[PDB]
This record gives sequence, C-alpha cells and structure tokens, in this order.
Amino acid sequence: ANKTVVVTTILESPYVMMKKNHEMLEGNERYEGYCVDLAAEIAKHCGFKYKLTIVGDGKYGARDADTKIWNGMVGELVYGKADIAIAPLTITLVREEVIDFSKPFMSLGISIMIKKGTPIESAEDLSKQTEIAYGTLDSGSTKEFFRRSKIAVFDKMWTYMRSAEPSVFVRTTAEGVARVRKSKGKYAYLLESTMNEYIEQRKPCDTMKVGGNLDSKGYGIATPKGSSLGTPVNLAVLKLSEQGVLDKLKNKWWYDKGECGS
Ligand SMILES: CC(C)S(=O)(=O)NC[C@H](C)c1ccc(-c2ccc([C@@H](C)CNS(=O)(=O)C(C)C)cc2)cc1
Ligand SMILES: C=C(C)[C@H]1CN[C@H](C(=O)O)[C@H]1CC(=O)O
Repeated sequence: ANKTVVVTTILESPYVMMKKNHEMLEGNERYEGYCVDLAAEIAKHCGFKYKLTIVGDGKYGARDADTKIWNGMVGELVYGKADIAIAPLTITLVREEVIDFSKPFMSLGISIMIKKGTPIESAEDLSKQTEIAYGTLDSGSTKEFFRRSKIAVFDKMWTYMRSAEPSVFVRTTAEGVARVRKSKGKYAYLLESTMNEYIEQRKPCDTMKVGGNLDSKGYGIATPKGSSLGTPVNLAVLKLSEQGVLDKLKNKWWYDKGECGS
C-alpha cells in the first residue's frame, strides 16, 4: 500500500520559511513558500499524502571525498530517510549519478550581485581586478562550478578566490548579501540568479544583479533511483509547466510583492 511520502526540503527564502506563528501550527501548515506550494501541487497531481520535513543537516547534497558519504537532501534520499526532495536543488552531474531528477521546475544561472554603484558589469570585469573582492558560498554547486571550470575567466576567478585574504567565501546566502551591503561596494557575491532576483526585489533595495548569467541550468525535484515516485513527479512538473502554474508561483513569491518598484 502507498505510504505517506516524506518530503525533504530546506529553509531558504522564498522557497521555504516557517510561518511567523509556527509554534501554534502543526505539520505542513508550519511552512510557506514557493516549494511548499510546489510540494502541494505535485502531491495533488500524483495523488499522495505527504509530510514536509526540514533536512536534518541543513545541506543540499555533496559526497565526502574520504568517507564517500552523501550529505544533505541528496543524502536523505540515498540513505532512505526521505522519499522526495523539493527545494532549490541544482541539477548537477554528480547528483544525477546517484539520485533521479525530474525535468527542471525553475531555470537559473550563476550570476553577480553587487551593491548599487559598483563599477562591475560582468565576470570578466571581476576577473581583471582585485579592488572589489568577490566570492561564492563555501559549499554547493556555484563553488564547484568555479573549482571545476576549464574556462579561462572562471579559472582565473577560482585562483583568485581560493587564495584571497581574508576569505571571500560565505556560509549562507544571508552572509553573502550582508557582506555586499556592508562592504561599500568592495565585495561582490556570486550566487544563483534566482536568489539574486529575489534579493533585488527586497528593501533596502541596495543590491543589483549585473551582467548575463555565467551558466544555464535548473532546479529539479529529486527522488531515489528506481523510486516509483519518479515518473509521476516528473509528469506532474511537465503538467504544471504547461498550464502556467510554475510561472504563477514564481511571480507569487518573487515579483508580486516586490518592494523595489518596477
Ligand atoms: C543541468 C542541465 C543539463 S539542464 O539544466 O537540465 N539544461 C541545460 C540547458 C542550458 C537548459 C537550462 C535550463 C533550462 C530550463 C528551461 C525551462 C525550465 C522550467 C521553466 C521548465 N522545465 S522544462 O523541462 O523545460 C518543462 C517542459 C517542464 C527549467 C530549465 C533548459 C535548458
Ligand atoms: C543555497 C544553496 C547552498 C544551494 C542552492 N542551490 C545550490 C545547490 O543546489 O548546490 C546551492 C547554491 C549555490 O551553490 O550557489
């Protein structure tokens, strides 16, 4: 018999956040956000009951080089702790080797966030100077993009980033944004275009996404290999795409209540 599906997700705005009064609420109603709405829609279309759970270690999915153990949401799928991950989980080769990804439900690319007024318009711009420091998260797909790259500009940027003092890496999105804002234009934060756009729409409206994206990829819903859930989840993403629901949800959580005008 079918079971209540365990959905692993993560606290990251505007994808998932706890409602302000979550202590007096229970279960799935404790949370709100893009991925909460998406989870609800996927569950509706696939006809399953589910329980939203926040990933234990608060990570996305990387494999320890020594222990070979997978962490984060990917880890929870791999080790049978959860049935599906619904989050801004970037589709990458190393992850798709061990879990199944649906077709992407949101597009994004690595992008540059600057404090307004920063004389930077592209990654090449960053790569040609040191006055304005720049960095990525200390773990995740962006950092890996830089570590792995064979492209000259990106390789130059990685070389700079790994040796820059003090460390140009940050541990959370909030930290990157905060560093940008506090640095009077002396720090630029490399982050997924989706988060960049989100933050750009929030007071005090002092950040800006600049330039084209450095790459082009997507977020996908993840399930363990051979899961019975994989096919219907994928078909559900397809259907929600074609009926305009994904566009509607992104507008809902990104732009509808934007605080920085039009
Ligand atoms: C990791 C990469 C291989 S990738 O991200 O999968 N594709 C690379 C290529 C540049 C690319 C990157 C992103 C997208 C893209 C296009 C659309 C979407 C959403 C809106 C819908 N995805 S869908 O499968 O086309 C749809 C019919 C449900 C999400 C991602 C399409 C192609
Ligand atoms: C927010 C985090 C740490 C996640 C979100 N997507 C990327 C991932 O799935 O690895 C990470 C962001 C990044 O690497 O810039």
